[PDB]
Amino acid sequence: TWSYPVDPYWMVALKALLVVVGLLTAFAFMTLIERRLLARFQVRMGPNRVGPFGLLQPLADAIKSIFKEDIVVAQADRFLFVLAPLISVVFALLAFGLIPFGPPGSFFGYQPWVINLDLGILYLFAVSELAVYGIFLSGWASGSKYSLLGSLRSSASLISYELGLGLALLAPVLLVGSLNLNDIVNWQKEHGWLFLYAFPAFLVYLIASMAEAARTPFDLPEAEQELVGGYHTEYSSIKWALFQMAEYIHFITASALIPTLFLGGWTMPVLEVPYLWMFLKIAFFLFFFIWIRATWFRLRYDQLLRFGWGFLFPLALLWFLVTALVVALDLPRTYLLYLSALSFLVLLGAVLY
Amino acid sequence: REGILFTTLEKLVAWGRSNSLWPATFGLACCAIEMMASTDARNDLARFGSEVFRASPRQADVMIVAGRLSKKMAPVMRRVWEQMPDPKWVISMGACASSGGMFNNYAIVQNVDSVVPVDVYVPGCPPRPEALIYAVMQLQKKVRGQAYNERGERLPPVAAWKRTRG
Amino acid sequence: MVRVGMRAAPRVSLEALKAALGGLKLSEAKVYLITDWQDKRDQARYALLLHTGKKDLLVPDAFGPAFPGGEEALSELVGLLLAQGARRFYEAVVSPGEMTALLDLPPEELLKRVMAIANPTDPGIYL
Amino acid sequence: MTLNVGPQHPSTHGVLRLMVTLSGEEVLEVVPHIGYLHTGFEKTMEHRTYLQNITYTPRMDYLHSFAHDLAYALAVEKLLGAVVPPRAETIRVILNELSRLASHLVFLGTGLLDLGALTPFFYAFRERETILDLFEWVTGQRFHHNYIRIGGVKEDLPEEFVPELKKLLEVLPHRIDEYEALFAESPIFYERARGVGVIPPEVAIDLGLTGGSLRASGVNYDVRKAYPYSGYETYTFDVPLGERGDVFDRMLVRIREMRESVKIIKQALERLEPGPVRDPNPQITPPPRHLLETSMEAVIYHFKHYTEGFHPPKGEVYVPTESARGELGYYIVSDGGSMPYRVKVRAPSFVNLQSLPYACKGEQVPDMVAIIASLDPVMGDVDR
Amino acid sequence: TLKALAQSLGITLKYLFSKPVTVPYPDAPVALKPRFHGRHVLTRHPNGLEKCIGCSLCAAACPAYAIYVEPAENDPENPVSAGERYAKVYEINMLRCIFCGLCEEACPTGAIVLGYDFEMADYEYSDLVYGKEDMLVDVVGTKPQRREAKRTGKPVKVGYVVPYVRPELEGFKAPTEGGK
Amino acid sequence: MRLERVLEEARAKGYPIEDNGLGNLWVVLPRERFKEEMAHYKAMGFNFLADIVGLDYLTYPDPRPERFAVVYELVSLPGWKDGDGSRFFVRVYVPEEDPRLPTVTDLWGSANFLEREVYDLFGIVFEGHPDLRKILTPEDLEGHPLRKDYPLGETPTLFREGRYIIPAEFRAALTGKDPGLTFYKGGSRKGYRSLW
Ligand code: SF4
Ligand code: SF4
Ligand code: SF4
Repeated sequence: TWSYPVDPYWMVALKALLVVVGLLTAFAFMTLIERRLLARFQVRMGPNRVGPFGLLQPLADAIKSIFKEDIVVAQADRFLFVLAPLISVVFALLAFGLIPFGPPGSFFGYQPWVINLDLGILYLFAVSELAVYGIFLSGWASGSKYSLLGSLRSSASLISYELGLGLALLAPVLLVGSLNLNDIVNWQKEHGWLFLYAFPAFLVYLIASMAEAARTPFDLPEAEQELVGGYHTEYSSIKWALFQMAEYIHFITASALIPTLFLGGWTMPVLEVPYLWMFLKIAFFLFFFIWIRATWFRLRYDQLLRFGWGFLFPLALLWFLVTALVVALDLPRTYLLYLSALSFLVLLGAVLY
Repeated sequence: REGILFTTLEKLVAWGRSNSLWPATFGLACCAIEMMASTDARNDLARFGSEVFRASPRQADVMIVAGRLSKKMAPVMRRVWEQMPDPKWVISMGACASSGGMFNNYAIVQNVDSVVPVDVYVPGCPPRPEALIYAVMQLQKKVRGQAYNERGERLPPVAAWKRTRG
Repeated sequence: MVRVGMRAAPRVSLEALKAALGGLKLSEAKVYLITDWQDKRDQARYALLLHTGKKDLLVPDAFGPAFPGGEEALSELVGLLLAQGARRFYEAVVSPGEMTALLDLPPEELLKRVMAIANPTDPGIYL
Repeated sequence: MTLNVGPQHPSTHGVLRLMVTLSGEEVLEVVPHIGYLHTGFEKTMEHRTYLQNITYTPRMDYLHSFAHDLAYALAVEKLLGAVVPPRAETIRVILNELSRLASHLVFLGTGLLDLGALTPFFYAFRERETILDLFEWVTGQRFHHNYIRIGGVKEDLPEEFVPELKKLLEVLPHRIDEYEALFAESPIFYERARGVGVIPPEVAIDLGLTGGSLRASGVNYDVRKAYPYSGYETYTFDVPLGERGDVFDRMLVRIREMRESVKIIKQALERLEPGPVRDPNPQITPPPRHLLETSMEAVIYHFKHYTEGFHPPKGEVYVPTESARGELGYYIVSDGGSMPYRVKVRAPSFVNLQSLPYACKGEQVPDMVAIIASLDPVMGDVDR
Repeated sequence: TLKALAQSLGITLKYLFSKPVTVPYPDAPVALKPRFHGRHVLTRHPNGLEKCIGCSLCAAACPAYAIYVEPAENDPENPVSAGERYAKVYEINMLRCIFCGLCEEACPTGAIVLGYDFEMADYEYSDLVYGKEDMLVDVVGTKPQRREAKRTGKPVKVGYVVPYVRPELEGFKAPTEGGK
Repeated sequence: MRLERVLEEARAKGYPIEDNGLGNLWVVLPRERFKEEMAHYKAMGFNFLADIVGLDYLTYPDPRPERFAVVYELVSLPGWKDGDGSRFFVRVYVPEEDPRLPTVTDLWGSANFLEREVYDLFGIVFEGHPDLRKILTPEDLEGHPLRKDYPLGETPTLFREGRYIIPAEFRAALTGKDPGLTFYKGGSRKGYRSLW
């Protein structure tokens, strides 16, 4: 926050409450949109019922969710059973304020973001650990080892790819020289769309975030059709809804962070509109991700662990070392453009055999 | 609190539950495959509110018993039902479930209402997917308090609200 | 096999069974409620066969709302079965004409018939 | 971890109970427990007329039901000496191959969903819905159709069946080729299925794994060629095979089978000429319904046939057939009465299940579901 | 086979842009084939006389034993059937009925014939035992449909359309392909 | 070709050969020779063991040697190494009070579940079986269903006002031991067969 002002604390609180309730409405209507987009993918159609567009069916669903006999299972830890959903939900909600939705003041006077901490990616990493925390903790508290095992699968896979996230995020810091999202964004304003320089890191960040329940491990696991996943199978009225809510908010937070970090967080080369381009990139990644959800298989999380551990994380650290050599010798910044373009050409030509 | 004790609130929550009816299939026989057909891309029970399908029993209000219920499966289905959240309803799909059907013998339960409190019955062998949709609208308007029998009586929103579980 | 109680005497049958059961543990026993007309329980009558595995106990069709106090007699009966630890409750469907002669068949035949025709049932429907 | 994968949960299709003795991510041994669908056909059928039993045959294997219908019909025809018209035979082979395609569609959809992705279920089920529209056109029922008869078939085809069947026969080659394009060049399915599912032919034989997962392990044994029954002897026939039995080879073999079945349907439709539809022997076939208002013999035979039925000779009989799940057959003991003395069914889904602990031995835990889906079980057939 | 991921995504996109395929029941009437096995109907002759001569052949051919037929003697003054016998009581337990059509197949007078109605889901076991006067050709609708149209005052609309009704259903009125 | 040698071997040792003019063949071995004879059969190249089917002849109009009879089905796959295609049945009668029979599970692993099923449905105990556990009938089920002394267990069908149906008294069809509704049954209804 070198160049950016700070709103009053009451205004920060207001913006925080706004972002939280907006993530509520966002995940609800994005569940609607994913239902209907999957329905379009498989030639059927979505809920033209209780809507018109189905947009009262989340209301009916929430109204069912409450009054639904929130049950505290016996032989489960009385306190932890209740406590774990709150953790998983809070630490998924937060860490979205950092994302700048405009130049300073473009929130109709005050601040596109909530907080613009000087060290951003570390905040993201830390709060990403806490999702896996909630997952395996609820797995334990469920008092069913069947669910616990899935929670452990989850924790193993998510932890692997969450470690990979760090080596992925290393590279752009060398170029920007700041850990503030707005500084990185302005660097992408000047030189342009950091992913053009760091395409391998972009790819590994994408595939790592896929492991964060997005899809294709798909041995996340969900209870369906496998050794059941963790964090669910014992919650009935509100806590299960909270688990799914947090998983979706993390999904969309990653879908927003990918353009925010690697691509052009809003800051378009042309027309520089504050919010719309960021939301459009969010929607783009959301649609591509739903395409993946529909269109790709499981990994058994053994192949997933093997792949993440042996391929993604070594590749990310190799690219980090190359970029570190380049920045230390500082020779051009054009060499990184050339290198990323050639790496993309290589990782593409190997497909069409 | 069960969705009761205010004229507007209870109709609103019944509206919500009726449209948010969460099916949990208990597939037993070919009735189960004819119910899987009620989800394909010709006639989908994915519009009224039954898009999502959580295999867990802790997560659904509607229990759809689709197929012949063998006496060896009765306690399992019994406990799957007991392990459901409380605002829960029971649909009995097909002849084998409703009555003993054409299999009138030692192996099959002659009325699933023996083991679980049944809300709706739907005859047929198999009952057509559109007959199943008629049954779910029937249950919808039942939990709306819009359901009457041939004797003139209004039917309670939730069966299994009237039993001394134990 | 023992036969206690008499038809259409709900409270006499209930008290006779109360006396005859004693401290018998019903953890592995099976309770067969013999009735007709699956659907309509408001005018249904009930007999009981208790298959302990070492000996059986028969009570004729004297329970259920079909008789005055027979509904409350059946509720108390099933409640006492559950209290004694009975878990396996079954409902047998016989014809009205059968119900009378079925209790006059020899024990092995009557018990084999009941075990073949019995449906697992939620005892709660009798509470 | 002696883990209890319960009946119907979690999402184990074909309700079954499993005691997976397992430490880690492998599969040490699965102890199967069945009987949750046992209805008692082998006993209930002893108390039904031979005509009545045609309502009981589709309901065990409810996916490929017309194979049950055909096996039972043929066994009774052999036992009482009946003559099947050629056009009725052609219709029977068409219906059998059509229900085969429907069953293959449902099997592959269920497997891909069971492990893999959800999307490809819907296309297979759209083609299945076209097939079910054909079945409604002809029999008035989706499945469990009471169409086959001891003499032949119940009645003749409407005008609209052949055009819609040609429509589907024209769209199907492209469709099956699409499924193959998606699957055979398996991106992840390869690294998921190629290794898993160990099927040595010797153990398949010792445990009797006949049901269509045997040829995926390189054994060329198909009943439609070894023991031709319904005139398949007169069809140009390719029998797909696999190199080493895995999920991959199983699935690809079944896809080639679907294309070959489509080719058989085209051939049979080409060789189709009008004629009669069932054995006119009144002891076997009810009198024509039009002269029920004219002949005392017609009325008597109608009345007697539809109440008592007919009495086959005293004897035991059996005929084998090839369904989409392997060898099927009925061992029928008739005592000269109007109801069969005993009917035992050889259940291919039942004999195939003896090779499950071996097949999934040492395989992965997520793959324990895929290896079950790939074996194509039907618990209506297993428990029976 | 890295190409397969891309090809799969592509074909899924093609089918995404393929919008149409579905039918929205009850908003769109389901298309049924003419031979469909629906609600039983008892048919009448052109004279108006019922065809059913109460011959219990439909019950004898019943594998589920779902047909109860109590017969009686036709009254010459006001006849019901064509012979000396008609159907005094004709009950069918739809919950026991397995929908063969063997009852029609044994019907010598063409009285009992399976119909086209399928919207017969109901709440009570004892309400699903259909009687004669619930199956006559004159009736339009199923039991819950009619009960709803009476407690609603809104006429019955069936959720099906057919190209035509079979001749055995003579008298059975239905929506046909757009003839209306 | 292997079937001809089976018939020749059975006839020389006094084993009855039952044949219908429809194409089905049985070889009935005594209880003693059953195990060793079928071991020899597997040795002859009978790869596949199709079925183990138990039969209760209690209610059969003509009498039989023993109440129960177990029939095995042996096959040799035609498309395997040297496939003839010879398939045939082995019938073995079992006394009512001696429900014993050696398993062939050691020979074919197919017999495992089939013999467990036969034990479930009939009281037939298979000697040497790895696990003889009730497969199909409920864990708490008492007896063996498919032997004729075991009731089918029907439930009456229900209608509006006291009107019910008992299928066992409603059935118009006759069994072989059922005399019929007239003074007797002859002709077709004592057995009928057309001459192709
Ligand atoms: S009612 Fe018919 S379709 Fe349903 S389980 Fe029974 S046999 Fe199958
Ligand atoms: S269609 Fe129904 S009433 Fe008719 S014979 Fe079949 S089960 Fe009986
Ligand atoms: S078979 Fe036909 S004429 Fe005879 S009783 Fe039945 S409906 Fe009436």
